[PDB]
Amino acid sequence: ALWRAQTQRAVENFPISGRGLERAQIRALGLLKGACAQVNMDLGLLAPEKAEAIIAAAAEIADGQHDDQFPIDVFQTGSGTSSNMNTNEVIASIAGANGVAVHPNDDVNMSQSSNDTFPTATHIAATEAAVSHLIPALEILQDALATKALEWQSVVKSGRTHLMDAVPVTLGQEFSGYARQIEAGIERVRATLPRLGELAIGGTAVGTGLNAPEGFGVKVVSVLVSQTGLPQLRTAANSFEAQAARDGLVEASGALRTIAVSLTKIANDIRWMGSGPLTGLAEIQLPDLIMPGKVNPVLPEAVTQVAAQVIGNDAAVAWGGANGAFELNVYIPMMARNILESFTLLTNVSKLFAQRCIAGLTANAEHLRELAESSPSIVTPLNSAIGYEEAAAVAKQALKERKTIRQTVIDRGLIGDKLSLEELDRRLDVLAMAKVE
Amino acid sequence: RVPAKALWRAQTQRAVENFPISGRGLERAQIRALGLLKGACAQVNMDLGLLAPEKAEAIIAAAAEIADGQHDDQFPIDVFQTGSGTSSNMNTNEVIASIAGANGVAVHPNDDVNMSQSSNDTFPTATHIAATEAAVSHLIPALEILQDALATKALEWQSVVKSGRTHLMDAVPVTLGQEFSGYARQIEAGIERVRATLPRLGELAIGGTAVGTGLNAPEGFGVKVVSVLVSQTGLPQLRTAANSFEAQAARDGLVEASGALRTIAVSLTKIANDIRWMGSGPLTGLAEIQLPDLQPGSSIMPGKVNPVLPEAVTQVAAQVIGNDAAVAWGGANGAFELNVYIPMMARNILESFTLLTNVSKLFAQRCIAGLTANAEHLRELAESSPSIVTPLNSAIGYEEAAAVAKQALKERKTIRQTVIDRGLIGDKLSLEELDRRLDVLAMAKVE
Amino acid sequence: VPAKALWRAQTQRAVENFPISGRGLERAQIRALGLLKGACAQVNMDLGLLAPEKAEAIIAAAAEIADGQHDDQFPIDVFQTGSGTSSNMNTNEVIASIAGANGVAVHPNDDVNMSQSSNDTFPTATHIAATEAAVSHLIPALEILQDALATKALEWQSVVKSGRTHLMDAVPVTLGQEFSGYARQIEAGIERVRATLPRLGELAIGGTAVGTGLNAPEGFGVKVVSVLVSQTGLPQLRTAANSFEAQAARDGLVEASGALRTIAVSLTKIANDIRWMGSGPLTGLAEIQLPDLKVNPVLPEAVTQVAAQVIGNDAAVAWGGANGAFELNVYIPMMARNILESFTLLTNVSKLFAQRCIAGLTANAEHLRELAESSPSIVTPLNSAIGYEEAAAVAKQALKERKTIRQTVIDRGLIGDKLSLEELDRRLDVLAMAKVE
Amino acid sequence: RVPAKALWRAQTQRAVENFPISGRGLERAQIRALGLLKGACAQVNMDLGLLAPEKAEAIIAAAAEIADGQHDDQFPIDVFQTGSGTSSNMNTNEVIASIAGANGVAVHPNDDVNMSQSSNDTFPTATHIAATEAAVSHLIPALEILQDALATKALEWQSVVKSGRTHLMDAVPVTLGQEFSGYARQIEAGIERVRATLPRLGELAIGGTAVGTGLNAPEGFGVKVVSVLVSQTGLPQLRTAANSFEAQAARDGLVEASGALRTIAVSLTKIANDIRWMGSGPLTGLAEIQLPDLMPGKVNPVLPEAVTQVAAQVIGNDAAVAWGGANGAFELNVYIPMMARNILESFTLLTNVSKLFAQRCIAGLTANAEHLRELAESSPSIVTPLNSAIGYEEAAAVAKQALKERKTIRQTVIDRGLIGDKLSLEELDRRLDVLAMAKVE
Repeated sequence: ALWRAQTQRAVENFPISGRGLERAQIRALGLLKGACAQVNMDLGLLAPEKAEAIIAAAAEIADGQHDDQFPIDVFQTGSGTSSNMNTNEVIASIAGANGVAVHPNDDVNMSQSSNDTFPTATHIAATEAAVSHLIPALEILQDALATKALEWQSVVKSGRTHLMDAVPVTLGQEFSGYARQIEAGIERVRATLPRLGELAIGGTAVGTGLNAPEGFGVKVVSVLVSQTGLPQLRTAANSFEAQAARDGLVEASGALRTIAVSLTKIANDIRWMGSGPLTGLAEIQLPDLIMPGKVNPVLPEAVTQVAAQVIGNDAAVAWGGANGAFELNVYIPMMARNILESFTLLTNVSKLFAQRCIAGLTANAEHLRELAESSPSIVTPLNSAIGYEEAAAVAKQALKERKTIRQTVIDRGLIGDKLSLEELDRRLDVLAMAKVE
Repeated sequence: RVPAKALWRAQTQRAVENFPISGRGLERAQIRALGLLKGACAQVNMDLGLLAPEKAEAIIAAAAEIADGQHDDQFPIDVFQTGSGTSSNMNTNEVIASIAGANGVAVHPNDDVNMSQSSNDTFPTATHIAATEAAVSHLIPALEILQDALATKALEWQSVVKSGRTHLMDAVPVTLGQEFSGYARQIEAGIERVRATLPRLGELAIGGTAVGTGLNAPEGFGVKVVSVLVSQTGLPQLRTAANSFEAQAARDGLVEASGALRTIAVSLTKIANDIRWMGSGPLTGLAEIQLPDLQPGSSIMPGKVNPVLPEAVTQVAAQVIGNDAAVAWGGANGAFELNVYIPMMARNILESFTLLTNVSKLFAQRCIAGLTANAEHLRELAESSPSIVTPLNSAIGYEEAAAVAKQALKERKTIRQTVIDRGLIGDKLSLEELDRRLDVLAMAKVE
Repeated sequence: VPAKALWRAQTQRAVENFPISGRGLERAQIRALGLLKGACAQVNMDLGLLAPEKAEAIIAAAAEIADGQHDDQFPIDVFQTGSGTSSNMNTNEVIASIAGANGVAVHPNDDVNMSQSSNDTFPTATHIAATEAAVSHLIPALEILQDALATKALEWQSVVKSGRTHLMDAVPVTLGQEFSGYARQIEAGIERVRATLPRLGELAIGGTAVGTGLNAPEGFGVKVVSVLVSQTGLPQLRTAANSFEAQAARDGLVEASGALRTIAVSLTKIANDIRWMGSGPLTGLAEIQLPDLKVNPVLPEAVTQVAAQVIGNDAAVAWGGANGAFELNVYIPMMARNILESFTLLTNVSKLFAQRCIAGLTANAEHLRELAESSPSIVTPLNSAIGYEEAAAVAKQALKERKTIRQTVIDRGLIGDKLSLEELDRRLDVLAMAKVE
Repeated sequence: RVPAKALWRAQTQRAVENFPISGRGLERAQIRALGLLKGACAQVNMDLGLLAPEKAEAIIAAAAEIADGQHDDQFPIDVFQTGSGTSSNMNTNEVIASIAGANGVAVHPNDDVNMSQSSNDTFPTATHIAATEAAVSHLIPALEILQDALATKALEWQSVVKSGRTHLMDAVPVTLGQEFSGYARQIEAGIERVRATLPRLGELAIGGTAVGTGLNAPEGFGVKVVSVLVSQTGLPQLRTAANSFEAQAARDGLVEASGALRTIAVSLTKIANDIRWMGSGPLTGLAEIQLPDLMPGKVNPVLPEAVTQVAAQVIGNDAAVAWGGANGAFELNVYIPMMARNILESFTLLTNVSKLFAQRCIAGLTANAEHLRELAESSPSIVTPLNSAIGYEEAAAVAKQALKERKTIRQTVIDRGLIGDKLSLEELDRRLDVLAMAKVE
């Protein structure tokens, strides 16, 4: 039981959601307090006994030893002051228990304000989320899809446009498109990093840096980069923008929202291809997670639900981001919750979708080819041999009798001087029609 | 392999391994609703001679423990699970079977605990029970607390005249009471909006079984179960669905109810924003009212209170708006006989109910109730506005009235003092007539 | 100022100040402004505040506007001052010009705007227009759609097919049952719109600048509303419950937009099912045929795109709604644009969808029944005669040979002492399994 | 039955009758992109020897009239049409065929004007052309104008000290210049955000034909058409798609670009809200700055209201784009006309309002500098540097007395008799130097 009077009052003030800061947020706050103590010691402003104790307490917090010591609601003062002081109070208690007296404000918060610390910890968490969690999970997903694209490179089937019969494509081509959407997702997350990684630390109460030592922010960021291995962390381009607004969070959520849109398409196609068997498309078999197989598309359902959550969370992030006033945007804890949750859900579901659905998909190449070979969409190359009228009669009879176009052309007595069997086979070569590269 | 204290079994444990996505499971209220439903189903199956009394009574007793919140640690499955909520349905069946078994009665999770049921009709039923209970027993009473606090303050401030603001610019007089009666109306209308959703929010799918047809459930199963649920919850809002296909193919009642919560979020944002603006400064702001200090510390400095409750309220509203977008997205995307976005939709709507309930009460009791106004002063300020010179026109002419306005601003004085200063009291008008014409409380036209 | 222009100086300035979208008010918004100005002139006359000669010229000019004779006289951008003052003045100026050309001098502010402020006039016209749109346009179009769906539900009451849950094969239903579900969604949409009318019909008129009624006669609003009800035949129009709430907020528009948003969600499901039912034919479900306008499902596409627009419009309305300050919400023209567009799009596409898609659908009943009679989903009723192990084997062989369950039971030599042909047909009666009520 | 002056034909008239939904057709920029595309296709088909030069040149000339805005009245089909935009594609082919015929050359709308193209790779190409042009040639230049206006104020007001505000409550000093530098950065970052979407916004589907495979287009048709488009538009951002299937099965590039516009809306909401608050009152508000005007003065903040309403529209439009984007199926996303409407409108609104806001509001702002500095010098926030001279007790007593009497800290220190051997006037003025507290870099 390590927090003190201030945190206790915040517990009483905000019984709203019953949920507090997440592991990554507590980690970031610990990392930040350690870096600030280090710099304050480097500069000779904080006595080494005090600093080394703070640095040790902060390392415990960062390592996840005191997650039970952060009871404050997400829905707290919009600067995150409550959680800032929560971290200061906890560090002080730990230091004192190791027989070193430090003041939560004067020592643990030395050279800092809430207004620059809580957004810094938020951006450390979000940058770490993008770089060390989500991008690698997206690469796992891109690789699974790309591997399918290769495996199925020659697996010809019918295209569908407007949900209607269309000319041939391969499953490999379609899956290459999904792989590109996830590759583009990775490009989209990376494109946000130059601004997501900007940190407010050193701007103090209003962005001017008053009561912080010269270059405090530069030095803290330097320590943070070396401790996290994230070179994307950087001092803000403009100290006022970095505290008056959280636009980088709005930007990064936009990339996550685009990824949610891509995943909705990929997952929807996958459950449709797996549908039926009798009542559906029965094109592929999904891994099952006395009687015939009927696998529910549970992972596609989890993906599409996660995407809806990201859409909603993204709307909440933008709403908070728009509503800053003057020197401070006071929607930080709510914005932090939503973007970090979006990173988490997308990271975790992308890996599961790749590994326990995509990877083990199967298809019947022989059957899918025989079906593409049955489509009215492929009769066009016959027009110059048999005329538009016979071609339409062929298409009708093929559908009615449930035969291939080839077989119907044979059945209707069209093989002869104007159309040989080998010419028929050439003009109706559905794999060639897919134009595989 | 299952933990030793665990009352769940193999199907639940598989779902734990399949969906490690958010790390969050069903809320207390959803678990309670699953318990209530399973008890009521066992009661009806027993009533109808379909389930032997020894089995049914053990299931009913076990389901009551769940409903009473004794087993909230027995529901480990992620929110982001199969979209019908089958995993959570099975979780409930397994936990009930374990409880029954530990009491010496063997029951089958599917054949007995799920008798006459599907997951497709059970999970959306439990969802609508929880949402209806949230609206009726939690949110409406919290909104009533907030409405009453706003209305009490409006009466207290009935004669506290100040300048209106339109476009953020100086306007004619209003009272703080009048503005607060407007806030109270927004909350009163919020309650009306939630009540208007109840006829459809309260519809339950139970009895529709796998596809809405009621196949493999006894005739009138749904009607009988709903009757038991109404008796046990005291919620007469719970009813059988008007159409059994609509009630499974869609979750449109959740979308509708979320829309009401979204409107309330919009109202709360306006109310909270005004109150923190009125509290702003003191020196750089409007300094119209003082908010209760929720963070006092030892100090010999002038007071400066942060508007932490309006910040909590406005952040809650943002969350409700996001949650509402999430609900609508899941709601649109059903296919054929089943909408498979249920656990995600349930999570978002029930959270919006919880956040609004909790923050409305806090806002009412720890912010609204103790607001104070700077009143003799708000009045001096309204008495200084160029907005109030119009009623002088018919005594002194609009050109002199305009000069009065300009001089008042320049010398930072009341309109009244400026009229006196310019020597107009005499033949043009008496002091009593001036005071009648410039009575700013009267200009507010309090009803 | 253009020669044929009936607007004057203030309007031409607004034209120059807001070249933003290049779109002005819609016909319905212009009409409502005309109705309002007519009603105000009538009341001011009744009260002896406005000379009859002036009032009658204003009344006649306002009626021309209400009748759509001057839809070209309102050039101001939607994106104008957020009270809609510019459009208010635009109306006053146009009326003055019409009166003038009929030989009667009236002052746009002192006469046409007598007893009024822009702050109570523009939202009043907005709510008149939205109430009119709901009652006289949308609900009648939804009724046409509900009737078309219900008609199909009846026509197809015995058209048995397999259900689909998770997109996977399920026990029998009828096309008629599914359409009854669609009809209920639309019936419920009508209830939803009706439920918003008590607050959508609330009008701010009489509240003047800040909601107090300063500079309007006692009971001005009630008297104006009385005239409006009498002219429009809309009993839903009413004075606001609270005059401050009615000007400080536009919550009734947020509420009404929420009902439109729910209808958009319902229409998305209905249109999606219909285009899937009509898909293929070869590569899809081939359940029904859509009227031609292999037909692409162009009306389901128009419906789903309209619903997307309504979702977006609704987000804009809520954003405006939350952001009022003190005595006035200044997002009215934008909010009005979006809600009124959503009414119009839903009205027009609902009628088209009903009359040019739903009404002419045809069902492929034999293909539907054949599939249902071939489903492993229907073997359960055989258990009590042949055992679940044999029932499983029937299901497997039926799938392998593409035969009905019935024929498979015969083919496996099960008819005789185990069960008779009559008993087999009773147990496998798929229409009976749908349990039509 | 078709109107007399109409250059469209039967397929377009059927579309007019089929989709009477919104009553609104394509915008000028969309019609222009369709003409540009058709001209480029005819050029390439002629280059490849597939289209006779007389036909191709007639098509090229017609398409140029369309690209030049000469026939924006010939496109009557509703936005809410078939979701591939096939109807508008056919509308373009028919209008071109009519123009060619009026100029004495017979061409077939399908066989000639649509040669090598399909009903599914044309409309998304024209959409991405229009969106790329809008981003590069219209929006970014307008944001640069706004950035410059804000940056100019940041410099002009670099010494205009005032009190900071956090949580809406009094805070330590800043300058108006510093606050405006924050706004300028938001707009500069908004330009960075738009630029960041260009590698994917500029990808074009042309050449993929019906399903993305390029069936029935000549080898390299896409590459060749893109080269002509680049030369004609001067937009090197136009490029062939990385993956031809992704470019038709999805419109993810539009969702991405809409996200950047949404962020700009979020930034503009903050800047406009601050500006109208600064201009508020005069008596009831903050009265920090005076806005240009578009009895005593009381200017309504009309441009901040226009900006915040535009921002709301962009937010709604952005939701519509994402909803359409998510809902493709298999080889084609069929929400193209609706997505195009919304993203292109968001570009147009932000372009026009940004320029107006910059030139007709920001440029002419004036600051109440005396009142601002005097207020900063009156703040309890600035007494901390007195602690070491007069002690905590008197520093606090000074803050209280200053507020009560509506005086500066400086005058209150004098009034309390605190000037002596522990504190000179020169030292008092150093310690209470509010501009120095703003630490202007």
